[PDB]
Amino acid sequence: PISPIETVPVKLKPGMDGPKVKQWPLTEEKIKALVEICTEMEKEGKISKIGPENPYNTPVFAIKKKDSTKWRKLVDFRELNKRTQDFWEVQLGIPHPAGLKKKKSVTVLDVGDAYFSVPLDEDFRKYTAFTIPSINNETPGIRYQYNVLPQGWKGSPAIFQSSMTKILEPFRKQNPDIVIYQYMDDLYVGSDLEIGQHRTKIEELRQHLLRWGLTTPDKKHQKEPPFLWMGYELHPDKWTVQPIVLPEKDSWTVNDIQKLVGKLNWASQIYPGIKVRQLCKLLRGTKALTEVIPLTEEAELELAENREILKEPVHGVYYDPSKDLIAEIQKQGQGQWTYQIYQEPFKNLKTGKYARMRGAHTNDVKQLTEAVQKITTESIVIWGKTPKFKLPIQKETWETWWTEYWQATWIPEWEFVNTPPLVKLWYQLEKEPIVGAETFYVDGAANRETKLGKAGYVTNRGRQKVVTLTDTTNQKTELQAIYLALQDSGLEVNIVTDSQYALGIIQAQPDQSESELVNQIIEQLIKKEKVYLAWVPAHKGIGGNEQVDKLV
Amino acid sequence: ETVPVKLKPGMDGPKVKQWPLTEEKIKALVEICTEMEKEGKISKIGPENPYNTPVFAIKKSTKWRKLVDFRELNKRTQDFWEVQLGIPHPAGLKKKKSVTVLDVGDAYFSVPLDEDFRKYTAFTIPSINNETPGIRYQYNVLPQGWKGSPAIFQSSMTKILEPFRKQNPDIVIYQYMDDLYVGSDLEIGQHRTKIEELRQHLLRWGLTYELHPDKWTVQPIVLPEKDSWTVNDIQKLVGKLNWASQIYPGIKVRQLCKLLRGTKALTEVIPLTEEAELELAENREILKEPVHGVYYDPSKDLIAEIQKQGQGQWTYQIYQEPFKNLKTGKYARTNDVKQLTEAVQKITTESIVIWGKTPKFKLPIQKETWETWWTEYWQATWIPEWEFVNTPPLVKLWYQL
Ligand SMILES: Cc1cc(/C=C/C#N)cc(C)c1Nc1ccnc(Nc2ccc(C#N)cc2)n1
Repeated sequence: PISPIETVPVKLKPGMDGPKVKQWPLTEEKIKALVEICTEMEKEGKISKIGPENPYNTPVFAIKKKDSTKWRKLVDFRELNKRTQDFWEVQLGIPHPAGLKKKKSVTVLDVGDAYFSVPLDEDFRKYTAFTIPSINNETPGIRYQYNVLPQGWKGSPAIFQSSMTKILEPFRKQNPDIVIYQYMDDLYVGSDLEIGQHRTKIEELRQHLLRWGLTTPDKKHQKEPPFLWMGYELHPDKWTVQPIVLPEKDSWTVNDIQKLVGKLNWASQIYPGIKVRQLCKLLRGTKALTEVIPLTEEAELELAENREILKEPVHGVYYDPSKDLIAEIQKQGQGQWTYQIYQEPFKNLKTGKYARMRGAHTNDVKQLTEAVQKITTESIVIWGKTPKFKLPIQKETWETWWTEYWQATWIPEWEFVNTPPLVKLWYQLEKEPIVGAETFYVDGAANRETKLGKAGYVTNRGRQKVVTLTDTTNQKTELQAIYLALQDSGLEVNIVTDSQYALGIIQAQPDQSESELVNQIIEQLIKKEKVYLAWVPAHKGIGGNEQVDKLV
Repeated sequence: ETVPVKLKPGMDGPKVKQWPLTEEKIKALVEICTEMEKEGKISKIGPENPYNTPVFAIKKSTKWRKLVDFRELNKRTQDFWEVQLGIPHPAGLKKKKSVTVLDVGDAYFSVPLDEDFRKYTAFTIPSINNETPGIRYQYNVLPQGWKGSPAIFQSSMTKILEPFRKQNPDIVIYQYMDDLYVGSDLEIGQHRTKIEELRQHLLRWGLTYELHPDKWTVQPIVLPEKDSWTVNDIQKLVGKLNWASQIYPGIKVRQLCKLLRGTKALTEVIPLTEEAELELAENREILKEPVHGVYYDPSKDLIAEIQKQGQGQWTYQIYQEPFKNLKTGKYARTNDVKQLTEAVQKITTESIVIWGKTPKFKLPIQKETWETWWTEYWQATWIPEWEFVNTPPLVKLWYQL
């Protein structure tokens, strides 16, 4: 059928005219296929023969359908598409299973010839004109235009979905207890009715759909739960990811590893603790895709843990709108966070992992706070609600960091949970200069054209020193100079620098870094008992700055 | 009768995607919108409108209000609401002892919007978990939050205010977006009486806080007045002055630096010399006054930077070129993001009153954190533009109090 629903008005982009593309010659047998097919379609109303006036045209062709002996009709809508207006994005956003509510019974209905069942804006049909070529392209071809949504035209996905949504609205309005999801040409329908009345509601809906031009599978042809959908296995009362088989191989290609990382990342939505750090380091660099990468020790072991976590089926539950959500986060290892979200411990609605560096230097308290933020946004999308958090950090630790850190922050209601490793601050810089502690005036420098650097210090106790560095930068020498003061100093030390760069880094209390220097400087700060760090304007001629500026 | 509106030449409507909203806002947004729909202010739209702007709900009291983020539309119509017909900013407003701010946005709902412009005001009400299609709408009338609405209604507004302006020649009334600003030097009781008199005129046309800009003074860079001075203290001092040296003509440091002689212990106490105690004072008096040589340039964007000072204090500067401060200030007294959200609104309010313009904000926060939370605390009808920055640690203390 062709739905009786009203059409969506459409037009070409503002300056443009419709397509005028020449139909190329086709082989005789493709010409025969097209004639039979367009004859079928024409008798269904799908297309109409058009007069000589219509100046627009769009090429067409025919292909032998799969491994069968029927043909398909393909239209090339490139030109028309480039000239057609933009539409509302079909709809961007897929429901996550963990957001779905438990259902007693669920059914899938398959919409027949979806696109060809919806009418095309009458004013627009003329621009869909196409021509079936005569043999050897000797005589004028048979010309047609579409009356329905062509397959392949820019606007069909969006006008179809809108048409369905509009058709469904009465049904939804008279059936609020019932749940329906539109994806492409599929409808899924959930109820908390028993098999009997549910089957009855499905028929009223089919009748309603057929009243509107849309044919569906009979009570016999509707697929059974559990369904595969978007990589998921849905059951009425639980959900999981669809089967994931990790291959047994002696040799892993770059392509094998990427795909393995992909499946593992996918499974981590519901399999707790999946890790891919070690496998991911392998992907590092830049081989060819067919290149073999021997697994490291810590990668072959990582595969081991994962293969274990997966050996047994795991499902997530569905969302109860009446209850709070609880999110728990653990530090796995090196910048790797994992988390679980549940309403009844420990039946997870879903799990996940967070592993991102924001900047070259951070600390566990920053990273934890970022995972919290990532999880909060995710909860808003999936449930429209923020979770209550349980975090491996003491309220005192987090309150110490937040207050004295210069960036603003905030995380929703949370409370301490003792799941080691606990996140902590590994050292605190002093807030006032230290008495009885040597003052190191440090300074580092680099000649831009040489890549040569000197780094050094003078102290109030008269200690002095300079070390030469090669291929270094200004930024590096300033960090080396502070590193030097740290190595040569006692457990308490004041350090005066003119590098805002160095001060920024260290004052942020990093506990890990991409820089070897900074990692050492950090290792050094853990050892100290008290470090006070001070900044001074360079070259302003300051008592101690001037001194070690003359040496380096 | 509608006024023809068009975008800036070449460019296309906004296609800004809707943010995730909580269950509650979505609920409130549906209620509100079905009501606006049967009053004809908005109409449902089809997929042939590809445009979008974000929407959300605020409670300013407990009453949900709809707020549409027209920053992109506004940017994309900007020639229209500024340089065709536009609203003049009176310089006397910032001088008044009392300015009252009144919401008159509800007046726009009585004016038809140019039919061919309507499609650009498209917005979407999302569903949770994307389980059903968003509810899409267009405006039929002048929308709140769009900078075109007061431009178009301006003609009706002066007519409405004409009697009251005639009867009170010394009161300044300024419109910006959905608000009226009303200033006088009347004693506060009589100022209020006049605000009420004003509301009564407004009420005959379909419209139902107090600032004291006069009492705004800059927050100088503060120079400590130490009982006793250490090397550490004197080095801080020099840095602060060093930095001020690039804003304020005449700042001097050379005497003080002389006190930093050789390589001393940070904690060593040092006597302040005759010439040093003199700079100190000279620089304070300079720091007390406005920056000589800095001026507001009408063609340039205003920028506003905010630093977290801890303990609930926040410092800020307004400038067009870095370090050329038009205005500095602080704002005081829980939740970091709540305080920041409040400080932004306050600063935007002063900025509108002073220049008739909102600043582009540099916010000391993580994009993600701000975006999750700010709508929880927003109480204003506009939204300024903003970006996110890591405060250079020094800048923070140089502005500390
Ligand atoms: C988004 C969605 C995807 C599918 C996708 C179907 C497929 N394939 C099926 C339905 C019915 C829905 N819509 C909603 C809305 C609210 N709760 C639920 N719960 C729910 C849905 C399916 C199963 C099952 N089995 C269990 C509970 N579904």
